[PDB]
Amino acid sequence: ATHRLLLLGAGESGKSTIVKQMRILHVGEKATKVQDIKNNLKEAIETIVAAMSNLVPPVELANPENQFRVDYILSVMNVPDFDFPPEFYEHAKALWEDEGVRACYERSNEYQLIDCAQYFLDKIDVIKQDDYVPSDQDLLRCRVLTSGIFETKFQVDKVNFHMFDVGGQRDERRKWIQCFNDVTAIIFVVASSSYNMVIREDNQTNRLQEALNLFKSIWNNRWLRTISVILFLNKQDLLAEKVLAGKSKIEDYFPEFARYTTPEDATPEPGEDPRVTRAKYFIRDEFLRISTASGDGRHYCYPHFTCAVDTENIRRVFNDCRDIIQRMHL
Amino acid sequence: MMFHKIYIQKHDNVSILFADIEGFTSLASQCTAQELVMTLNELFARFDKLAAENHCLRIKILGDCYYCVSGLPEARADHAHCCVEMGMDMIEAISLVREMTGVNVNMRVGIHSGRVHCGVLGLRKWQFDVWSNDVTLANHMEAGGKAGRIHITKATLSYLNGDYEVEPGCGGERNAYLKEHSIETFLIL
Amino acid sequence: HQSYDCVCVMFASIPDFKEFYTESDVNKEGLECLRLLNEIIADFDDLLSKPKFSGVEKIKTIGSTYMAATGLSAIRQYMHIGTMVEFAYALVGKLDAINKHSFNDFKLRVGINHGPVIAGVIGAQKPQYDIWGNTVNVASRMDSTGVLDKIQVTEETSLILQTLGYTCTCRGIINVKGKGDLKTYFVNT
Ligand SMILES: CNc1ccccc1C(=O)O[C@H]1[C@@H](O)[C@H](n2cnc3c(=O)[nH]c(N)nc32)O[C@@H]1COP(=O)(O)OP(=O)(O)OP(=O)(O)O
Ligand SMILES: Nc1nc2c(ncn2[C@@H]2O[C@H](COP(=O)(O)OP(=O)(O)OP(O)(O)=S)[C@@H](O)[C@H]2O)c(=O)[nH]1
Ligand SMILES: C=C[C@@]1(C)CC(=O)[C@]2(O)[C@@]3(C)[C@@H](O)CCC(C)(C)[C@@H]3[C@H](O)[C@H](OC(C)=O)[C@@]2(C)O1
Ligand SMILES: [Cl-]
Ligand SMILES: [Mg+2]
Ligand SMILES: [Mg+2]
Ligand SMILES: [Mg+2]
Repeated sequence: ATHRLLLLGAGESGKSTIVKQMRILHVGEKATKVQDIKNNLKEAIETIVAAMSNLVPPVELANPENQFRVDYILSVMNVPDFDFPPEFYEHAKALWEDEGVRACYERSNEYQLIDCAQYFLDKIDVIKQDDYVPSDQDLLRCRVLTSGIFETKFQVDKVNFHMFDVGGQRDERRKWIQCFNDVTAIIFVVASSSYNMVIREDNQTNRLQEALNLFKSIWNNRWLRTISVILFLNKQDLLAEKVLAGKSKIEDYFPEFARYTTPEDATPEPGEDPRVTRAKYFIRDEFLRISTASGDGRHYCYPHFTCAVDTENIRRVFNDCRDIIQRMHL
Repeated sequence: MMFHKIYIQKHDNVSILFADIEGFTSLASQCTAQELVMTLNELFARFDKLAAENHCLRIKILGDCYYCVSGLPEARADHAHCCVEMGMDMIEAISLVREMTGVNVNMRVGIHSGRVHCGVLGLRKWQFDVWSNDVTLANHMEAGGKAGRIHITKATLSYLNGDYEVEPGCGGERNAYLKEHSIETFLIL
Repeated sequence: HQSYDCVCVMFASIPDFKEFYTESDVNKEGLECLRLLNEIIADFDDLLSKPKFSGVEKIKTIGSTYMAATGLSAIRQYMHIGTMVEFAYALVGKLDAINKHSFNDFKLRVGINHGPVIAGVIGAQKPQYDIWGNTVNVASRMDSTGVLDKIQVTEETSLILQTLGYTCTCRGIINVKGKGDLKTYFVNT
């Protein structure tokens, strides 16, 4: 019995990343994706340095000397085919070392910056090697935008799945419909940590709010009134840090959070700060109100607190899904 | 249940033909509004006959644009010659009536061979039609053809098994679409 | 087949569709696309069964272009002309309704006109109903050159609409092959 799962969600929600786990989990080409990793590393650093001066208030380096390295990273910013000369990794690391550069990093929400930022930047020493071979984690972390639809076909216990990845961006959403007809279920992805950020499309719409109106649009769709949604609340890790860090309070982006009190059926993971528990379930219920409004029991919504980069968490949740697909006879 | 049931179906290996009363308005400016409608109906009446003979299938009539296709309803591996023949008939046919019309007219045929998607759309006033990029190319072929000649694709030629004398259609220079997609075109002799 | 003296013909096309159409293995070779279009064409027909449009006749569908006509149910006298505009809006309301659920931005383009036509059938094989008349040729040309989300009306059509509570704007001159150059207008909203 073959299925067709369509992953939907806004941009950088983590769709592409989940399909990766499916290959990691149920399916030497790396030599090609090394490039993409160095490009991330480059965009990451040049984005941070670029925001340094534009932010309000501006961010000044702790090293006046590093001002020359700043000029470098910029002079090469727009550069077509970068050779990644051995110097790059030096000035780059030097800047990542700079306290002001990081100061600016802790405000990366005030500008568009990829997620693998800190991850990759913390390993310039490794990526620069000519013998550098990406680990499985460096692929789950690599970031490439998706344009169009691509179908991954894997198998589990002699059961077929046909994974569908589409562009989370807006101009991409128009291609979604081409997969709407005859689909087992929908895997809706949400950037649970991106509550204090805005989308790349217009730099104003809250990434989370966008993910909400998008979910509302799918749930209340005239062609998905019976198709069940498996809500994947992703980036829990990035979320928890933000919650504990406490630099940007949630009830300042979503005021309704102030009046929110942690659930009853709440099953917090082993050793989990109540503050986090409270936060993550907030975000989940926010989505549940959308799915509770309509639907009329013709289709249901099964949330999950997932972490696409963790092949361990994805292996787990993908099973709680495979169960639903069988248990519900979908 | 979710989407309306669609009455379509993919059909590979088929030849598509389009025709046009070249300079229709050039004659539409001398014949009574009715004489044109009779002439037009006269013409296609004969066409449809020719059509059923040559194993073709009239799909729809759009003013001076007539287009059928072979390979349907039941898949005939001979879908190549059928349209070529059809094109042949439509050529002489229009010439016979070109007399009764008492005016200068000629057909511009275009033929391409590929796969389609046929059926009906919406839910009211149904009319059998066809859809595919191949269907578009065939139309554009007709558009970029020559009076009295039958324009075809290299795809349509690979189905004629060297049974027809052809020459360079150079459609790339007559129609933009052919140019854009660099489509080798030829003309039956 | 008879001929009328005042029939209101309308053309509503979706220019943005030819591009939307894709033939990839993902979309079953352009099936899923035609599926969406089928929804659209169907959503449009669900208007013909409404009381206020009980006088509209869906003549056919050319590509992604809807062809209707009002005033064929006869032997103000020009009120069926305003209903064709009431219908044009109708299609829009529905074309953008679809955009909500498809994450698209399809825009409709209209070309309305009115005058003498020649209703009737054509084709020996499977006779199909269609109206002719120069009036139809201009209506189509009033669309191919129209502007998205704008209805294009001719002078007299412009006039009749004003005497019906409509405000208009002059698009400028436009070349209608066969009739030369003609001054057109955009209906205001
Ligand atoms: C004075 N004109 C007429 C008098 C009585 C009946 C029809 C006409 C008339 O102007 O017919 C035109 C369209 O209404 C009419 N037509 C087009 N599509 C349709 C269609 O879908 N339905 C109907 N009924 N008529 C259509 O056919 C004609 C062809 O015009 P095209 O713009 O299609 O140019 P062309 O096909 O390349 O010929 P051309 O002059 O280079 O050579
Ligand atoms: N830290 C962390 N990073 C994650 C997590 N899930 C995804 N990412 C990172 O987020 C970035 C964007 O992920 P991606 O899967 O490309 O989004 P997408 O939905 O596929 O977006 P698109 O490709 O349609 S525009 C990647 O760099 C990936 O490594 C998570 O749970 N934690
Ligand atoms: C509907 C989609 C699409 C892309 C598919 C297609 O093969 C067509 O329907 C044909 C070629 C095809 O159906 C044969 C008839 C006709 C009238 C020639 C159509 C139009 O040119 C369509 O374009 C327009 C302008 O609607 C076109 C090109 O549009
Ligand atoms: Cl998101
Ligand atoms: Mg993606
Ligand atoms: Mg012609
Ligand atoms: Mg024509």
